[PDB]
Amino acid sequence: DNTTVFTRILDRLLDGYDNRLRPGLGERVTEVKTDIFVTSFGPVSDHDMEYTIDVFFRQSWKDERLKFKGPMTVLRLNNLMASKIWTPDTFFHNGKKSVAHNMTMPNKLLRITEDGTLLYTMRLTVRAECPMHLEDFPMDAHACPLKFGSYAYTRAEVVYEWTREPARSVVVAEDGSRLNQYDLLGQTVDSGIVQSSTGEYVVMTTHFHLKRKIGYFVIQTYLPCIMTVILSQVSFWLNRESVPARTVFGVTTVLTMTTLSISARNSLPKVAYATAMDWFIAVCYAFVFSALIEFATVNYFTKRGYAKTFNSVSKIDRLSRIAFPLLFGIFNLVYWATYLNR
Amino acid sequence: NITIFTRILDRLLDGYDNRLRPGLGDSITEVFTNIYVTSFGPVSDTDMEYTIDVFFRQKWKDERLKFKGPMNILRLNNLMASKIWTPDTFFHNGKKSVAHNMTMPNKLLRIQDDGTLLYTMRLTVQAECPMHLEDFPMDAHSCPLKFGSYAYTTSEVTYIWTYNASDSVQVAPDGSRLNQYDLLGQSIGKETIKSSTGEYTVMTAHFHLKRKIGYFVIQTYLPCIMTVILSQVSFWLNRESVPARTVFGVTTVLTMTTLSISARNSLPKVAYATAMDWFIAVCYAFVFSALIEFATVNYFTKVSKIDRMSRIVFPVLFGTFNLVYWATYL
Amino acid sequence: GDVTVILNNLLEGYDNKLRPDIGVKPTLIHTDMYVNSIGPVNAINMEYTIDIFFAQTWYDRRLKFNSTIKVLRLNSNMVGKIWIPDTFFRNSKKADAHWITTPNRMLRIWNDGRVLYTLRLTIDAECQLQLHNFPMDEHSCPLEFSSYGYPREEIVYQWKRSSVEVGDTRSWRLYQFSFVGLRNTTEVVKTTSGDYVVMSVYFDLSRR
Amino acid sequence: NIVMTQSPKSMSMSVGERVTLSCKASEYVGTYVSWYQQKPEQSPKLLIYGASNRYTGVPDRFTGSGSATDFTLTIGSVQAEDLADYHCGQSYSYPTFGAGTKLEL
Amino acid sequence: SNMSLVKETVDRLLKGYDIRLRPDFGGPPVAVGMNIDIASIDMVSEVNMDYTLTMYFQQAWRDKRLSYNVIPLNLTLDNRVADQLWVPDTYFLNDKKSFVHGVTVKNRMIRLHPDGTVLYGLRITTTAACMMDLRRYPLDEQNCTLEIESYGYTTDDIEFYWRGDDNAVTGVTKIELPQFSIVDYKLITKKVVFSTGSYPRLSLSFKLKRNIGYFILQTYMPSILITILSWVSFWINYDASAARVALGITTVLTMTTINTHLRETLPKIPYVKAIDMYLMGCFVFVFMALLEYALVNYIFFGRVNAIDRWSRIFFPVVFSFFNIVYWLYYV
Amino acid sequence: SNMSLVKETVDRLLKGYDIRLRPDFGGPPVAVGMNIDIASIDMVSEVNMDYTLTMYFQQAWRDKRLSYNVIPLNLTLDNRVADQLWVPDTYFLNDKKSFVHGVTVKNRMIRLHPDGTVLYGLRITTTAACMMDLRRYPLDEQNCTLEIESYGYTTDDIEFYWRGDDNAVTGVTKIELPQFSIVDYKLITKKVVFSTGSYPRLSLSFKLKRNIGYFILQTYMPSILITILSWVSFWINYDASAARVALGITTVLTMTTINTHLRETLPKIPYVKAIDMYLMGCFVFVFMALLEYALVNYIFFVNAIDRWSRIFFPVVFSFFNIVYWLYYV
Amino acid sequence: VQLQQSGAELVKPGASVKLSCTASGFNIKDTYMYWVKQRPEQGLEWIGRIDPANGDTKYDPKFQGKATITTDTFSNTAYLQLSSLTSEDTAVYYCARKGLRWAMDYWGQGTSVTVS
Ligand SMILES: *[C@@H]1O[C@H](CO)[C@@H](O[C@@H]2O[C@H](CO)[C@@H](O[C@@H]3O[C@H](CO[C@H]4O[C@H](CO)[C@@H](O)[C@H](O[C@H]5O[C@H](CO)[C@@H](O)[C@H](O)[C@@H]5O)[C@@H]4O)[C@@H](O)[C@H](O[C@H]4O[C@H](CO)[C@@H](O)[C@H](O)[C@@H]4O[C@H]4O[C@H](CO)[C@@H](O)[C@H](O)[C@@H]4O)[C@@H]3O)[C@H](O)[C@H]2NC(C)=O)[C@H](O)[C@H]1NC(C)=O
Ligand SMILES: CCCCCCCC/C=C/CCCCCCCC(=O)O[C@@H](COC(=O)CCCCCCCCCCCCCCC)COP(=O)([O-])OCC[N+](C)(C)C
Ligand SMILES: CCCCCCCC/C=C\CCCCCCCC(=O)O[C@@H](COC(=O)CCCCCCCCCCCCCCC)COP(=O)([O-])OCC[N+](C)(C)C
Ligand SMILES: CCCCCCCC(=O)OC[C@H](COP(=O)(O)O[C@@H]1[C@H](O)[C@H](O)[C@@H](OP(=O)(O)O)[C@H](OP(=O)(O)O)[C@H]1O)OC(=O)CCCCCCC
Ligand SMILES: *[C@@H]1O[C@H](CO)[C@@H](O[C@@H]2O[C@H](CO)[C@@H](O[C@@H]3O[C@H](CO)[C@@H](O)[C@H](O)[C@@H]3O)[C@H](O)[C@H]2NC(C)=O)[C@H](O)[C@H]1NC(C)=O
Ligand SMILES: *[C@@H]1O[C@H](CO)[C@@H](O)[C@H](O)[C@H]1NC(C)=O
Repeated sequence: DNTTVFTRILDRLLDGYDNRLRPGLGERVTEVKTDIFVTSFGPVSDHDMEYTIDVFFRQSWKDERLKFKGPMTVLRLNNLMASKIWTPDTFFHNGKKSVAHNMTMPNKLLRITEDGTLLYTMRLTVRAECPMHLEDFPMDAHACPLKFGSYAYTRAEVVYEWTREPARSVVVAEDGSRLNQYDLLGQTVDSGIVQSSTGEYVVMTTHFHLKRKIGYFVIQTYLPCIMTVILSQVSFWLNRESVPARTVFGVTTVLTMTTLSISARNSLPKVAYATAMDWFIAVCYAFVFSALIEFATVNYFTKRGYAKTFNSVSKIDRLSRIAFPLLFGIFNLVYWATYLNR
Repeated sequence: NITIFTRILDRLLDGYDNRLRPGLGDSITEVFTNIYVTSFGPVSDTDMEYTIDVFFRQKWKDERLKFKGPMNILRLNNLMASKIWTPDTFFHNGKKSVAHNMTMPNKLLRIQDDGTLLYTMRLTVQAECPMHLEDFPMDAHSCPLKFGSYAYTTSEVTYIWTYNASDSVQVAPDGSRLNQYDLLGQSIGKETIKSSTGEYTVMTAHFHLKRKIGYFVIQTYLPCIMTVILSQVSFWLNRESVPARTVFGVTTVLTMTTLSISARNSLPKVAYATAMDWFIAVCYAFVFSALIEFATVNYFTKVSKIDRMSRIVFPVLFGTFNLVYWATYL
Repeated sequence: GDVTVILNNLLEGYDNKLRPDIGVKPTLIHTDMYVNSIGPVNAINMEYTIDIFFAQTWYDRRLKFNSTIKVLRLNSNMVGKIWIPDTFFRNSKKADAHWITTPNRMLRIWNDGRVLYTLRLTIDAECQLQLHNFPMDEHSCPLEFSSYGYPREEIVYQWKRSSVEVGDTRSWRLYQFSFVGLRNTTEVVKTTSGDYVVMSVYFDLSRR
Repeated sequence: NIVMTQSPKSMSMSVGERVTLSCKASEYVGTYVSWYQQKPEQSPKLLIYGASNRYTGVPDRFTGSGSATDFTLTIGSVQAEDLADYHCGQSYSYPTFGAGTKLEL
Repeated sequence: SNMSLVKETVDRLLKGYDIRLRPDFGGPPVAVGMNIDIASIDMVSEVNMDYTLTMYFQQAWRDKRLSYNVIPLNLTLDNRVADQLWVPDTYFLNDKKSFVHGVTVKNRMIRLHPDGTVLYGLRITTTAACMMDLRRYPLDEQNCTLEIESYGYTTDDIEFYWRGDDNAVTGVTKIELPQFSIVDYKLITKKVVFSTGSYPRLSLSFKLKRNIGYFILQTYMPSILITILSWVSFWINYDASAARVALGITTVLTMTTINTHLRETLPKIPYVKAIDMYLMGCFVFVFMALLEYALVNYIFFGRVNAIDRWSRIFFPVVFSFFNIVYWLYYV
Repeated sequence: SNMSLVKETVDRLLKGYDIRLRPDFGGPPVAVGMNIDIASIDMVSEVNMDYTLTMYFQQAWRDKRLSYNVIPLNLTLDNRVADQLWVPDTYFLNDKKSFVHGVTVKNRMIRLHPDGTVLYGLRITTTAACMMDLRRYPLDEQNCTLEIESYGYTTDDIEFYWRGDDNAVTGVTKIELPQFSIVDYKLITKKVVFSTGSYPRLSLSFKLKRNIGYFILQTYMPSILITILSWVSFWINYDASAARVALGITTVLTMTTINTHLRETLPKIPYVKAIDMYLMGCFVFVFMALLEYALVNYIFFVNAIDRWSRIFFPVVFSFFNIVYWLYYV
Repeated sequence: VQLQQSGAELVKPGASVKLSCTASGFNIKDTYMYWVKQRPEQGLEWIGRIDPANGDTKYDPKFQGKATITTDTFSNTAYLQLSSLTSEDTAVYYCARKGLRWAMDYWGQGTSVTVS
C-alpha cells in the first residue's frame, strides 16, 4: 500500500539476520568510522580528577546483509531497529560513569543507505578520568584524554577510524563550554594499539588541552596573602613602646595567614607534594611570622614604659621598614616570572 | 546426560501457577525464616535509620515442586525464582532496601526432594529506628526489624522461625560497621498485626545498641571542662589589670556558645533538651558567673577578699557537679 | 486446579488498555489511605515525606466469576494483567513504591467485580511553608492526587467513608512539628486536556 | 599548513649497513605519517603507515619509528635493489609531503 | 455493547501498525505541536549552573493509521499502548538528568481522536543546563532556556510548532522562586543544522531577575555597618594604641571573613562580580583607615590633631561618593 | 556462506540448551578460573569506610554443551548472548554498590574457544566496604580486601581459583592514589562455611600506606607554629597583661579550633587518633604557657622563672616531639 | 585493487586538458580519492580531495580555481579538470586511494602532461 512497501523491506532486511555476528566475521575486518561532535565540554572536577563531556558520538560501518532496493535511498529509522542489528561494542577506556540519554525517547539515530552503510549517533555524557600533575597549581595546564575502543573484538576483528580528517574529526560546538574555571585551547586526536590479557585492541585517543584561569586564586588567596604581608609591614611604623598594639597586630596577622593556609587546600585533592600556591603560602607565612620575631627582639631591647629621658626610635625597625618590603617585592618578581611566564 | 534433569525441571513447571499459593484452599503456608547478619552497618541519628546487610533465608513446603529422580536436592539458577511462588515478604519499618545484582542477582534457590524450598537472598535494609535522644550520648537504642507478608493474611500465610528462637538471627562476628555503637545483643519476636484488610503475622527482631561515649568525651566534654578552668584563671590575676580579665570573660563566653551550637549539630532538630546541653548550660553558667564576679570586682576597685573567695568555691562547686552528673547517667 | 481455571477464564478476551464501561459511564473509584509515618518536613526544600498504604476500590464486570470462593486474595503478579487507574500525586517532587522482597502490592477480587488494589508508597510531596511568623508558625501541607489521562467524564474519584487513619503519630519523624489534624477534600481542576477530579488531603502541622 | 622538512637530500653509502632517515613536522601529526619509495620511472609504493606499521609485502628490514613531532625510518642492511628515493607524508590534516631522500652508492 | 466495539476498534488499530515507520514515512514531514504546562521551577543553582524544571510536556500530531469512524469518543487508552504506537523522538539538548514520574503508574497520557490526532503527554522533571553570566552578581538577570529538538528525524521528516503560538506555555505566572523572579518568557521556533542534517528546534526561554532582599540583609548591610565601625577609630585620641589598632584589625578581619563566607557559595569563576567589587572597595576603605592611624602614630612618635580631624569626614564623604557611583552604575 | 556456517553453528549450540543447569550438573564441580586487571582505585574514604575499585573482572570455565568441532577460530559473540548461556553467580561479600558499565552497550565480553572454554569478562566499578583502624591516623596502613564468592552453588558444584596464580591480578602497581601508596597485594583462596553449605571464596587484598605530606602541610606544621607564638609570651614583660593574655587566649582558642576543624570531616570513632595525641600534646604546652603567665602574675601582683621557661618550654616540646615521632613512625 | 589511468597528454599552454583514472576491484564510495602532483626531480604536491559518496571537495589553496575534481558512480571513475595550463604544470599526476589509517594505499601508473 503506502507504508507496506517499506515494511516488507525492513522485514526482508531482518529475515535470517544474526545480530550476534559482526559483518564479515570469517572474511574481513569490520572497520568503524568515528567522529565526535562535542555539544558541551562540561565542568572539570579538580578533587575527583575527572571531567564531563556531552557528545553526539557517531559510528559508521558497512554491513553487507543490509542492502535494499526501494523508492528511498536512505532509511531514516528510529531506535527499535538499532537493537535488532549488529552495533559495535564501543566503550570508553578511561570512563567513570557515562549516561546514554533516553528522554523522551532513546537519543539514538540509525540511517541505512541503499548499499548497507550505517550511521549510528548517540547522546552520551561521559565522565572520564583526567589525571592531573598539580605541581604548578594554579598556573597549570592539563591534557584531559578520552580513549575509546572495542571491548570484545580485537584488532583482527574490529578496527576504528576517523571518518573525516583527524584534525577535523572532533568538532567542539560554538556554545559548547560549560567550563567556568578552565578554558579549552584545542583538541588533539591519536590512534594506537593497546595490549591486554585478551588481545590487542585499537584505541582512539582524544586529548582536550585545558589551561586554568588564575582569575579566582588571585582574589581568593594571592591577594589576601599580599594584603596580609603588607598589613604586617606597617606594624614597624607603630610606636616602640606600644606593646599590646603590635602584639595583637602580629598574632592576628598570624591567625589570618594560618587560616589562609587551611582554606587554601580545598576543592583540590590531598596530594602528597606541595603546589606553587603552597610555596607562595609558605613565603607569605614566613614574611608574617618574621615580623613578630623582630618585634620580640625590639621588646627585648627596649627600655622605659612610656613615650624625663624619653626613649629612642629603634634601629631595628628602620631597617625592617625598608628591607622587609623589598625582600617581599623581589620575591614576587621572582615567583610570578617563574610560573606565570612559563 | 544433562538432558535428564531438564525433563524433571520441565515437568515441575508444567502446570505451576505462581499466582496461586501452596495449599490455597486447603491449609496454611508456613514460611520458616532465617536471618544471617553479615554486617550490621552504620546507624544514622540525623535520619533516624540504620543500615543492615542480611542473608534473608526463607523455607516453605510447596507439594507441586516434588520430584523423584537421581538427585536429592537441586541447586537451580535464581531464575527459577522468578517463575515460582515466592512469599511477598516486605520489611514493615524499612525505608529503602536493595537486593544486590552483581555480577548476577544475589539469590539462592534449592528445592528439596519432598518439595521443600530454600530461598536465600542478599539484602541491604535501611529500616527505621525510633530513638529517644534524651540521655544523649549515654543512650541505648533497641533498633528493631519488622517483616511480614503484604497481601496474604494469617489465614493464608504464617511466619515461623526455623531453629530454636535464640538461634535464628545469626550475626557475623567480624562484620560490624558500627563506629558509634556496640551491639550488645539481638531479641526476636512473633506477633499478629490487625490492619484494615485483615490480620497478618509480623516477625519482629530488635538489635540492642549502646552508644560508645569515647567520641564525646574527646570532642565536647573535655573542651567544655577546659574552658571553665580557663575562665577560672581570671580569679588569680591582678585587680587593676582590667583589660586582661575582660578578654578572658569575652572569649570564654564565645568559645562556649560555639561549642553549644556544635553539640546540637550531632542530633536532629528535636524539641526536647538532651542530656548534653544540660552540661554546657551549667558550664555556660560557671563561665558567665566568672564575668559577673569580675564585674563585681570592677565595681569595688578604687587584693580583693571577694577574689580569693572565688578562687576556691568555683573550682569546687564545678567539681561537685561533675560528681553528680557523671555519677547518675554513667 | 479450580482457582487457576477461574483466573484463566477471567483473563481471556480481556483488554487492560480499556477502562471498565468505556463508553457507558465513568469509573467510580473509592480511594482510601492509611498513613504509616509522616516523615521530616524539609523547609529549605519546601517539601515533606509521607509513607502510606494507598488503597483504591472500583468495579470491573469483566472480573465477575460464580463459585464458592467469595474473594480471590492475590499477589502483585496479576496487577499488570488487569486495568489499574492512572492515579498520580500532583504535588509529588519524587516518589516510589517498594520492591523488596517482592513488589509491595495487593490485589483482591470479589465475585461481583470489586477490585481492591493496595500499594505502599513513599512520597516527597510539596507544601509552600508560609514563611512568616517564624518560628511561631503553623502550616497545612497538602497531598493532591488525581488521574493523569482520564478526565471527569471517564474516571470519578469518591472518598470512602473510612478515608484516613493515622497509624500512631508517636514514632512519626516530626521533630519540630506536631500532627494537629487532617481533612479529606475533593475538587475538579480544568487543564488543557480536560476536567479532572482532584482529591487533596491537607495535613495540619504546627511548630513546637 | 603542516610543513614536512625531511633531511638530508641524499645519502651515499654501500650495501650491508644500517642507514636511518628523518622527517620533522612543523606542527603536531600524531602517528599519521607515511613513507613511500620512488624508483626511477615508477609510481610510489607505500612502505609504512601509522608511525611504525609494516605494510604487506614490505621486508622485515624496514623499521620505522614515530613520536608526536619527530619521525625517522631506519633501514637495516640495505641492499642494492633498495636504491630509490624515499618520501615522507602526513595525513593528520590535509595531506602534505616532504622534499625527498635519495640513496646512492 | 460498547465494550466489544471499542475492543475490536483498538485491536485493528495496531494489526500491522509499524512502530519502525513514522507517519507519512515517505510523505510530508509530520507536524508535531507542543504544549508545556509548567508545574514548578525548583533549584536555579549557580554552583552547578542548572535549573530544575517540572512540566506537563504534551505532544500532538496526526497519524492516519490511527483513525476510527465507528466511535464518536476521544479514546483515552492505558499508557502501555504508548510503547506500541509511534511517538516522536523529542529530546532536550541542555538536559542533564531527567525522569518521567512513575507513581502510581508511568505518568504518561495517550488519547486517540477520531481524525487520527494522537494526544501524547508526559510529566517530566528535567535538570536543564543554564550557563550563567555572573559579572553583576547578585544584581543581575539570567536567561535560562530549554531546547526542544528532534534527534533522528530531519526537517523533511518531522516538523515542530507551538500549539497556539503564544498560549502554548501556561502556568509560568504561578511559579514562585525564592531568590529569583520570572519577568518574561518567549517562544522561539527555528531550525538547527548539524553535520547529519537540519533539525527543527523549539526553544522555551525564561528571564530570571534576582531579588535584592537576602543579599542586602546578609551581604551589603553587615559590610556597610562594619565600615561604619572602622570610623569609631577616627575619634579616639592617638595615645590609645590598643583600642584603635584592635578596632582596625577586627574590621579588617571581619571584612576578610565575610568575603570568604560569600565566595565559597559560588563556583570558581575567573572574573570579578559586583558584590566582590563592593567588598573590595570596603576593604580598601578599611585599610586606608588603618594606615591613617599608622600615619598619625608615625607623624607623632617618629617625626597631629589635624589628620584625624580632616579624615574624620573625608572617608564618609568618599564612601558615600563611592556608594552613589556603585548603585547608579548598577540598578 | 561462512557467516552461514558461524550461525548454523551458534544456533545448533544454544538450542536445546538449559541455562538453569550448571555444566556437569550431576557430576564433578565446575572449576572457574579468575583473573582481574585492576584499572583504578578511586575513593578510599574513612567517613564512609569503603573504597571504590574499577576492574576488568574475567572468568573462565568449561562447558561441554558449547563445544564446536567446525570452525578453527575462537568465536567472540555479542554481549547479548551472555543472557542466553549459563554464567556463574559470582558476587562480592563486602560489596556495597556496583554496576557493570553500559555505554555504549553493556561492557561485557564472551568468547567461546572450540574445546568448550568460555572467557567471560566484565568491567565493574565496585564500592567495597573496608573497615579501617584509625588509631595510628594519619601514619597508618589499612588492609583493604575484595571477597569474591559464589552465592548459590557450594564446593560440591562450583570451584573458584586464580588463573596464572599471582600473575592473575594485574595493573595494581600502576594505580597511584593521591593520599595512599599501594605497598603489597596478595591473593588468597579459602573456603568459608555458612549455615547452608561450604562455599569457595577468592580473597583479593591490598595494603595501602598513607602519605604524610598533606598533613604536615595542613595539620602538623600549623599546629607546631601556633605553639611557637605561645612560646613568644615569655618574650614580653608580664606588666603587658593584655599583650601576654592576648597571645595565650589566641593560641589556646586557635589550637581548639584546629582540633575541632579536622573532626567533623573524619568519622565519629570512639578511640583517639595519633594526630589527636599531637593535637592534645600541643594543647597542653599551649595551655601551660598561659598558666605560666598566671603563676608570675600571682607571685608579683619573675624573670628567674620567666627565663627558666624560655629555656625549658622549647626543649620539653622537642623531647615530646622526639618520642611521638619515634613511636608513630 | 588496480587503479588504471589515462594516457600521456601534450597540449599547448593556456588550453584545457581532461585527465582521468578508473578504479577497479572495489567501489570509490567507501574510500576517499586523492590527487597529487609530481614535478620532475621534485617532491610530491597534493592537488585536492573528493568524497565520492558525498560530493564534498577540498583543495590546496595554491591549487584553488585552476583545478577541480569530479566523479561518477556508475563508471567508478574519478576525473580532473585543468584550466590555464602554464610551463610549471608540466608534471606527472597520480590518483591515490585512501587506505588504512589515512595512508594513500593505491596509486595509479601516472599520466604525464607536457606544454609547449
Ligand atoms: C530510560 O531508560 C531507563 C533504563 O532502561 C528506564 O528506566 C528503567 O525502566 C525499566 C522498565 O520500566 C525498569 O525495569 C522495571 O523495573 C520495575 C521495578 O522497578 C524498581 O526496581 C528497579 C531496579 O530493577 C528500579 O530501577 C526502579 O526504580 C525506578 O522506577 C521507580 C518507579 O516507581 C522510580 O520511582 C525510581 O526513581 C526509578 O526510576 C524500581 O525501584 C519492574 O517492576 C519492571 O518489571 C515488571 O514489568 C515487566 C514488564 O511487564 C515484567 O516482565 C516484570 O516481571 C515486572 O512485572 C512484575 O512487577 C510489576 C510491578 O512493577 C507487576 O505489575 C507485574 O504483575 C509483575 O509482578 C521492570 O523490570 C528499570 O528498573 C528502570 N530503571 C531506572 C534506572 O529507572 C526509563 O524508564 C527510560 N525512560 C525513558 C524516558 O525512555
Ligand atoms: C580542646 C581539646 C582538649 C584536649 C585535652 C587534652 C589533655 C587532657 C585530656 C585527657 C584525656 C584524653 C583522652 C581521654 C578522653 C576519652 C575517654 C575515653 O575514651 O574513655 C572512655 C570514656 O570514659 C569516660 O566516659 C570517663 C568519664 C569522662 C572523663 C572526662 C574527664 C575526667 C572527669 C573529670 C572532669 C572534671 C575535672 C575538673 C573538675 C573541676 C571510653 O570508653 P567507651 O569507648 O565508651 O567504652 C569502651 C568499651 N569497650 C571496652 C568495649 C571498647
Ligand atoms: C583581600 C581583599 C583585597 C582587596 C584589594 C582591592 C584592590 C586590588 C585591585 C585590583 C586587583 C584585584 C582585581 C582583579 C582580580 C582579577 C585579575 C586577574 O585575574 O587578571 C588576569 C590574570 O591575572 C594574573 O595573571 C595575575 C598576575 C599576578 C598578580 C599578582 C599581584 C600583583 C603582583 C605584585 C605583588 C606584590 C605587591 C607588593 C610588593 C611589596 C585575568 O586573566 P585570566 O582570566 O587568569 O586568564 C585569561 C586567559 N585567556 C586570555 C587566554 C582567556
Ligand atoms: C558572684 C559574687 C557576688 C558577690 C556579691 C556581693 C559583693 C559585695 O557586696 O562586695 C562588697 C565587698 C567588696 O570587697 P572588695 O574586696 O571587692 O573591696 C575592698 C574592700 O571594700 C576593702 O575593705 C577595702 O579596703 P579599705 O578598708 O576600704 O581600705 C578595699 O579598698 P582599698 O584597699 O583599695 O582602699 C576594697 O577594694 O565584698 C565583701 O564584703 C565580701 C563579698 C563576699 C562575696 C561572697 C563570697 C563567698
Ligand atoms: C591483609 O589482611 C588479610 C586478612 O586480614 C591477610 O590475608 C591472610 O593472608 C595469609 C597469608 O597469605 C593467609 O594464610 C593462608 O591461608 C590459606 C587458606 O588456607 C592457606 O592455603 C595458606 O597456606 C596460608 O595459610 C590468610 O588466610 C589470609 N587471611 C584471610 C582472612 O584470608 C593479608 O595477608 C593482609 N595483607 C595484605 C598485604 O593483603
Ligand atoms: C471526607 O470528605 C467527604 C466528602 O465531604 C466526607 O463525606 C467525609 O466524612 C470526609 N472525611 C473526613 C473529613 O474524615
